[PDB]
Amino acid sequence: MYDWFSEMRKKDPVYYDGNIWQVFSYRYTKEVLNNFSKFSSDLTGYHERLEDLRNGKIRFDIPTRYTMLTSDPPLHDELRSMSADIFSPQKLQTLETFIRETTRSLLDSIDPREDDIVKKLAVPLPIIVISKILGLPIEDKEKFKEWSDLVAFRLGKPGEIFELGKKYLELIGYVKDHLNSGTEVVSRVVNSNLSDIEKLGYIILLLIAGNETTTNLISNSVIDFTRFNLWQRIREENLYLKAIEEALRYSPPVMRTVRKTKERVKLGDQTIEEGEYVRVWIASANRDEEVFHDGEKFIPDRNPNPHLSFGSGIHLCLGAPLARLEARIAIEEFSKRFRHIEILDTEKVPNEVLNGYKRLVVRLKS
Ligand code: HEM
Repeated sequence: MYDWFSEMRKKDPVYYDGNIWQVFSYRYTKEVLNNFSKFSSDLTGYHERLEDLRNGKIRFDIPTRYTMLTSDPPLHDELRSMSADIFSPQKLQTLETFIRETTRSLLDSIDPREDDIVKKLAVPLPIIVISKILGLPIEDKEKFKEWSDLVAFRLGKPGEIFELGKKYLELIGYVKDHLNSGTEVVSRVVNSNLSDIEKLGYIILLLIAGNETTTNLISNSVIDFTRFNLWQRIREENLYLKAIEEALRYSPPVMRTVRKTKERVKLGDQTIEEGEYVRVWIASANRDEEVFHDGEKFIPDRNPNPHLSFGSGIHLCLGAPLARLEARIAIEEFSKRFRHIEILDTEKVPNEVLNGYKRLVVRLKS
């Protein structure tokens, strides 16, 4: 739908279609994403229940409604600072050796004759790495796989309530059982003024926030380098870092994100009222020609590359450096093992927000 995007960016960068507002240009989406005083992330009524939550008035509730993701400062900033260092420079750099062997190990499990990279590499890598970060038994890998579907970017769909209940029951249970059998991060959360529901939420967020998204990054990366025949150039010129940033821009794992108007506001020429939902098209902004020259083309050594795939502002993705660090090592290690890659079959994930693949069958030449 990138062609429509380009038409909207030129005619109605800030457009209203009846029920919701939609922003298509880099300029305005960055604005919406950065300006929290006017465009809020309090979509689950977290701020309205913070007292009854920290007072005990509220006993049970879906924990995912109360995380740094659905909050505005100061609350947002209080929550984020508890773990804002676990995904740091020196910090993650120490997970490097672990990430390499892990992918190296996963690579060993592939059958070049024919195989699915999504299932054998793209799916497991992030899960195994986050389990290690959180201190959870890598043996419950499969469980984490199914709960990953609960990620916040995914909207509803008919007759799915029973399955979700089953997932939530087990998810919440699993997390309760391991609250004191965790790392420094979980410890910090467990020993905060936060409520029980909030602590559960926190852990679940850190747990499933980057599984499906990072998996999509790796898959999209393989598809793009392959279809544009960039593998040799990338190994030869060593463009992994930049090439991954271009993949993030061209094939964004999260196509859009939402905000709610905290009050009346004027975005560009439009005056969005108070309480209206504003859809921010990340995929569109990323092809903005004013900002990105030759944006429709995949330029592997683009630089700089100020894309908005990890968002912008105070909510800029907490695990971005991890995500980057993970994709880069997988791609490096992948490009070293197989000599040529043949794309045999593909099944795209059927979601409007999450952009990625369900299956990716390839024949590799060692
Ligand atoms: C390529 C992979 C990923 C992409 C494209 C992605 C994208 C995003 C985007 C678009 C946001 C901003 C949401 C908004 O502003 O409304 C976000 C938030 C967040 N992401 Fe990621 N993400 C990825 C991987 C990860 C990883 C590996 C983790 C690690 C646990 C993670 C943890 C989070 C958290 C905790 C937030 C909330 C930050 C806050 O509200 O302060 N993400 N992500």
